[PDB]
Amino acid sequence: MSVHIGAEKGQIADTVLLPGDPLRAKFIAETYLENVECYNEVRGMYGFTGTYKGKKISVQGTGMGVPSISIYVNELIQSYDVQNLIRVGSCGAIRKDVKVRDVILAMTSSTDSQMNRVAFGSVDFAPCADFELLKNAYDAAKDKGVPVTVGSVFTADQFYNDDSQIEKLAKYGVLGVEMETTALYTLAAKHGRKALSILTVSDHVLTGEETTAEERQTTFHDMIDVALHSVS
Amino acid sequence: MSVHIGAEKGQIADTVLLPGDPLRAKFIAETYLENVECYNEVRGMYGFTGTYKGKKISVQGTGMGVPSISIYVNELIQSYDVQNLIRVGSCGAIRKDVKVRDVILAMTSSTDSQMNRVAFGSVDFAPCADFELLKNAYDAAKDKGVPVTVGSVFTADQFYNDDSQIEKLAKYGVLGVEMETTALYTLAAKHGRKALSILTVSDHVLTGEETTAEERQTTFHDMIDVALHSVS
Amino acid sequence: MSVHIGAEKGQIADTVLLPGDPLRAKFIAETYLENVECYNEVRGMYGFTGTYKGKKISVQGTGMGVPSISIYVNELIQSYDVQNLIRVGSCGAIRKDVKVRDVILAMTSSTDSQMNRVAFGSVDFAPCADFELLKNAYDAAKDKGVPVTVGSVFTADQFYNDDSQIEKLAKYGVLGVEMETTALYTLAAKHGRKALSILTVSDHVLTGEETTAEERQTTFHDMIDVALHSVS
Amino acid sequence: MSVHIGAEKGQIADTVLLPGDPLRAKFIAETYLENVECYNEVRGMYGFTGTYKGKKISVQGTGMGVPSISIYVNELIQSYDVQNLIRVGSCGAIRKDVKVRDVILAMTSSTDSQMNRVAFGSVDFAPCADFELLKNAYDAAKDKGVPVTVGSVFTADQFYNDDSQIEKLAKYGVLGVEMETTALYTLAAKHGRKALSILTVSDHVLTGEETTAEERQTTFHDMIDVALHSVS
Amino acid sequence: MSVHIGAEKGQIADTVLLPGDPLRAKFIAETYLENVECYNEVRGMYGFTGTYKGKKISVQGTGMGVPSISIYVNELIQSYDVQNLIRVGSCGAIRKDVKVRDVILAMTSSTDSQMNRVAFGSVDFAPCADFELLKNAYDAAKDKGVPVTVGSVFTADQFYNDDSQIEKLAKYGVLGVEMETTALYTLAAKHGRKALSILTVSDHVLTGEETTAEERQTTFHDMIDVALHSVS
Amino acid sequence: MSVHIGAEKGQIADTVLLPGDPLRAKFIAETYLENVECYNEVRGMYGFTGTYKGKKISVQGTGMGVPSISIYVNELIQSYDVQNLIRVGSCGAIRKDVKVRDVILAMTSSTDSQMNRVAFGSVDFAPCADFELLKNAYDAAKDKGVPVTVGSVFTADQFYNDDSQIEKLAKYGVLGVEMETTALYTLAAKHGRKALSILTVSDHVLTGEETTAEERQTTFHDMIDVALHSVS
Ligand SMILES: Nc1nc(Cl)c2ncn([C@@H]3O[C@H](CO)[C@@H](O)[C@H]3O)c2n1
Ligand SMILES: Nc1nc(Cl)c2ncn([C@@H]3O[C@H](CO)[C@@H](O)[C@H]3O)c2n1
Ligand SMILES: Nc1nc(Cl)c2ncn([C@@H]3O[C@H](CO)[C@@H](O)[C@H]3O)c2n1
Ligand SMILES: Nc1nc(Cl)c2ncn([C@@H]3O[C@H](CO)[C@@H](O)[C@H]3O)c2n1
Ligand SMILES: Nc1nc(Cl)c2ncn([C@@H]3O[C@H](CO)[C@@H](O)[C@H]3O)c2n1
Ligand SMILES: Nc1nc(Cl)c2ncn([C@@H]3O[C@H](CO)[C@@H](O)[C@H]3O)c2n1
Ligand SMILES: [Cl-]
Ligand SMILES: [Cl-]
Ligand SMILES: [Cl-]
Ligand SMILES: [Cl-]
Ligand SMILES: [Cl-]
Ligand SMILES: [Cl-]
Repeated sequence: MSVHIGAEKGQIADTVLLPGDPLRAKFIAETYLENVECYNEVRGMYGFTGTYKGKKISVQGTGMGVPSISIYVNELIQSYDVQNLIRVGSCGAIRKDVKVRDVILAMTSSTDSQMNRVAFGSVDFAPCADFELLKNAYDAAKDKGVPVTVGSVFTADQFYNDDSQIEKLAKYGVLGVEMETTALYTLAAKHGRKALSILTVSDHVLTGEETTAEERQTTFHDMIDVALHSVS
Repeated sequence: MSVHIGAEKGQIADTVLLPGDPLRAKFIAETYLENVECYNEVRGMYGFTGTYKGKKISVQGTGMGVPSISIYVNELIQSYDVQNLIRVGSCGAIRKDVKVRDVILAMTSSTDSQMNRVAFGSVDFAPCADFELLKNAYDAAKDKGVPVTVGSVFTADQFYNDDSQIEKLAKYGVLGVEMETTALYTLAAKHGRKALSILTVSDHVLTGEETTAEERQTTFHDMIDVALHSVS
Repeated sequence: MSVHIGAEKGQIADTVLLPGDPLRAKFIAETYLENVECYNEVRGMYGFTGTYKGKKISVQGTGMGVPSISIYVNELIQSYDVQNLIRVGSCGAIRKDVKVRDVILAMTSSTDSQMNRVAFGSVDFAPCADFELLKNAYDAAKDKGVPVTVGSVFTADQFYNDDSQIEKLAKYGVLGVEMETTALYTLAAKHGRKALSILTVSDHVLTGEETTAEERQTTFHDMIDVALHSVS
Repeated sequence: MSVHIGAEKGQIADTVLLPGDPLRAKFIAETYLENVECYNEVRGMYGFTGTYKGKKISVQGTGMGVPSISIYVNELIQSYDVQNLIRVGSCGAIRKDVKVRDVILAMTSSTDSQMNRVAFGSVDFAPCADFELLKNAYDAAKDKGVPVTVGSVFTADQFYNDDSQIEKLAKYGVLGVEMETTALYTLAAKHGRKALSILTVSDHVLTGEETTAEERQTTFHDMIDVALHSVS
Repeated sequence: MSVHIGAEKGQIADTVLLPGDPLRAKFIAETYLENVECYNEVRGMYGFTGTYKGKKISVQGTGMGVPSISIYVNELIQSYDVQNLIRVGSCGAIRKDVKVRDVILAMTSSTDSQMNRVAFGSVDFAPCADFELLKNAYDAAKDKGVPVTVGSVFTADQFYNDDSQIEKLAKYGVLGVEMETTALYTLAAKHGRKALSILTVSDHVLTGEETTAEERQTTFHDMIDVALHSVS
Repeated sequence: MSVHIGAEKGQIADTVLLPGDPLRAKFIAETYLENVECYNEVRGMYGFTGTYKGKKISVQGTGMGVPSISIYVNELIQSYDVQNLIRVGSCGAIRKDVKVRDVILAMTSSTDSQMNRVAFGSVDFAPCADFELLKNAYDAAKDKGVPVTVGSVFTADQFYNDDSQIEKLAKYGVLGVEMETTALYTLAAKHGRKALSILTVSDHVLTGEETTAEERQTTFHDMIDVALHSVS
């Protein structure tokens, strides 16, 4: 019904989790939700709806980069009237004080995408998490004792950047680099919806060290748990 | 000892409240604090130290605009090793859903100042409140039932702007316009300190309606109360 | 072996066709090539190698937008030493003189992506097709009588753009809008490889008219045919 | 009557001297003028009117930085119909050929403020002194033998600038750095008024040497003398 | 009849060759064309019409830099309805693989001129050669065995550039630097005309070596020959 | 000896007048100077040396636009050690208060050229006339009663500008539009030389009215007279 999502009216829940990898969308749905339906296979960018403790929850792959997620966020909001949009992904830590097991909640994101300069010109637009979701996610992490850090991230257009400024960004307190948050937070606010990015650490970019498969399995699972207690 | 602040080592507290108007600095000190000393009269930009429930607290006028507050924030951090910097001021609401009695906590701020473009060039740097202070301020407002809203603001260089984009900013969910937050949050993060702006409503810019003297007296006083419970 | 592509040394051919949709990668491989192997399933972003008239040819999904294709182009070049990179996709025509059955060969592309401003600053970098591939593709279209048009396209970051300048772009002779070419041509030239985008018409953006399923099936097939005669 | 200035119709003279420090406004009024009245105490940003050789002259503190002076200049022009606006302040010399006792007359100023980029976009707007005032000020300096230099200055947003380009500016002949002139000259020309900045040397920025208290007392006094003979 | 060209209706041919130097315009006309008339002497910027193998052909000096050629291109198009515009000039090679005897055909050009940023703002506009002329010129070079290279060039505003980025441009595959192509290709496309730049090598900029008088005489003559077989 | 000027050491005087049109260079030399020699015919961009009241004076065509004059100014300064550079040209008046017979002295110029953004990035560089020459030229106009106006001009890259902002420029007090001053003043200051542009009115751009041949003959002649009394 919308150009990129093959779902009919009603198949998509009010609350959508937004991994980048459509195979993580599948994984998440199969593993966390009951009564799972796949409402979309267009471009292999899987989307699913199921229930979690009796409440409908969709999970939708976004792809990588601002332009890709923008497509999905726009259609979810405009065509399916989605209300709560929660990115669940990873980022490369760019400070030593950001630990491999920390679950990051982005208040805001910096970017080298031109998307906001296209709309505002000489204004630096700072995108903003919905506080209600942020606080809930934070409270849920605390209540369970999941280590959680709250700050900003950098939304990059180039995974491989020869002109990378992450070193300067780190000195300004920025926590990590990823490629979607700016778009999510900007598009959700523009349409009066609620958005939050929750992120795990894929690696430390300035030391090059990977997080281990085990560490990744655990922070991933913590991230999903926190996500599922962020609405209300 | 520092170019713009006539204080000696030790006169300035770890925690500084940052009104714009140096006469509000005076007012605040005289009204809220015990054992008040004025440590600075340079340029009439008054700064004071006193105690509040047994703890030293300074209050320092910043002046108006990014360049003015930047001067004071930099010297407080670099010369006096100040740790917690809390702007207490007002802003013009730019949305109807922001009410005349709301106390605003800025997660972040947009800007038309070039300060961050000078440092980063093709990066939109999004400044970030320290979450710890934000959360405390929020908790203190809640515990007392002070109405509080948490979102972003716009830091403007021009009070009188013929090319004002506040209308587009409002559609993106931005709450109000003021002239200091971007600088405060950027400079504090750059040096590893903690910053928060707490703001009341001076008026609704897109309707032109002033907030009354009574409304102003009350939200002002609420703002100070919340500020004094934001550290720890 | 490379972060985003699960292939081992040698599985990927010298020449790679680059659809956006990984399901079109599959379709193309199954339909056009003999002895097909799938060398990648990471993120569902399928990549395949097979033969066409005795020569190895890979087909690799890129995803949507500059940041997504940049990832794949960079890894194909740097990790697998790929030599010829040919985008095969569609674009929305933005001029009436660009006909629904035309196969477009992009000499160059305009963009609102910041990727090149990040590297060059005050330079407008104009990306360039490899002429050798362009000419071959052109010759192959001509020899068969496939209608073909040679000009520029616009690489957009935002599919849904409220600040879209396509109308001005059309007056300057630009043929259509898509979301990958700038990245492909910039990254290939930077590493001394050969790149070409060949595009069909998904619709006319300024009239809103879709191209029919039949038209799409035919120009698609023409596009693949032209692609398979572009190397040498 | 105007938001930032507590004066009634008529209290403010046609000609206003514009120090940054409101305590220098006081000093100047008390020391140079007869029959002095203070028409403004709002924010401690003192403004005064008195007479000098029988003619009314006001002196008004501007604060520091483009945003602060812009507020005062705009209200003086729009609310009080002020005609002649003369900045009297200091600047840090950035060339050795600019001597500690030179009184600078700014023909124009460069800037890293975005104020003009906000209004003009891709135009570098060069602000311009009113020549009539400049020439008078120059003639008065010459007639008395006050050493005077006529050139450009740099209006900076950041007193403490990690990305300071003053070294390149100095090679282009720029004389010194301050924080108000661009705003003064731009706002005055926009409304058909006459503006001039007259500046003394606070220090040499690229050698770090302060000007002595004695030197400062003398060039200050010369600056005021020249200012008082610039109208007509 | 047009501000800068003293020609009457009809004196200027459909096809105009565009050297920079008006003395090369003369040279070309006298040497290559029969029945030569000079239709313009305004500013010494000579323009001529003659015939070549029975067809009228004009040759018009453009001067140096985007602003100068823009004047001539605009008047030729708007006042004299010129259809085919072919720059014939030189450029400084910026890569070793571009040989002193190569005749360059510019598909496109990069630039540090602001002309396109003035019109498009946050869009990098990539100007495009008319393919029909390019292909003809290419075919004519091939048929005769004239060595020919097809790629991009850089249109510079500053012959003497202290901030020259040609080194980065060379790594991205850019062939050489000149000062007109961007304007020619942008203005011709904007008005639906056909444009091509054909260029010889004046020198290698990154090695400093001049091309010899003999080399220059030969590539020049090859360039004219190719130009005269580019229409149709 | 320099790439664009065919003169030998010593042929060029300390003081050079800089018309745009090389035929006006000729005219000026033949009409105003004794013992005239032509030292340059390269590109028809004539340059001449003669004497005026016993002092050597050169006159050198610059061509049109920042890139063209930049070439000539750079070579005159670097190769021939020229000290005083005086543009003598015209501009289109953009305000009614600028009269057809006024001789304009540019203190400074705005621009849409990127030349200064290329060197300074986020700085608006304001070019500055040499005051000594300006004052002399002014004094000479006054002593003779030649009407003279002193302010700023706009240096445009595009004579035919669809995105012309001259209307906004006029409201900010800018006097007229031309195409060279920014380059002259920037390049002269960068090398420690003295520069001035003196300009007559070619027309009123916002009313379209031409200045008559008679008016042009007279202001032209006044301009030359003022130029010849600007050194010392
Ligand atoms: N630039 C970047 N860098 C690092 Cl170290 C990342 N770790 C995870 N991501 C996320 O993974 C994808 C890129 O592999 C993007 O969706 C991005 O949001 C990362 N993106
Ligand atoms: N632009 C602007 N607009 C409105 Cl409606 C304001 N209300 C309060 N402020 C604060 O008041 C001062 C300006 O009067 C600035 O410090 C600013 O931060 C405001 N600033
Ligand atoms: N902006 C945009 N617009 C139109 Cl009308 C398109 N038609 C096809 N594409 C391609 O399709 C994807 C978006 O659906 C992108 O990969 C893009 O390159 C288009 N992209
Ligand atoms: N950046 C800067 N630098 C130096 Cl070395 C200065 N000397 C005086 N000022 C003026 O003093 C104030 C800053 O202390 C500003 O009003 C500014 O205009 C200076 N501003
Ligand atoms: N920047 C530049 N550099 C080099 Cl090495 C050149 N060789 C020839 N030209 C052409 O020659 C003139 C400059 O001499 C310009 O028209 C330009 O297009 C060159 N322009
Ligand atoms: N844009 C522009 N406009 C007007 Cl109304 C002009 N009148 C004279 N000139 C000068 O004349 C030449 C353009 O004809 C340029 O050298 C320019 O400096 C003008 N340039
Ligand atoms: Cl992710
Ligand atoms: Cl305030
Ligand atoms: Cl596609
Ligand atoms: Cl000052
Ligand atoms: Cl040339
Ligand atoms: Cl001229």
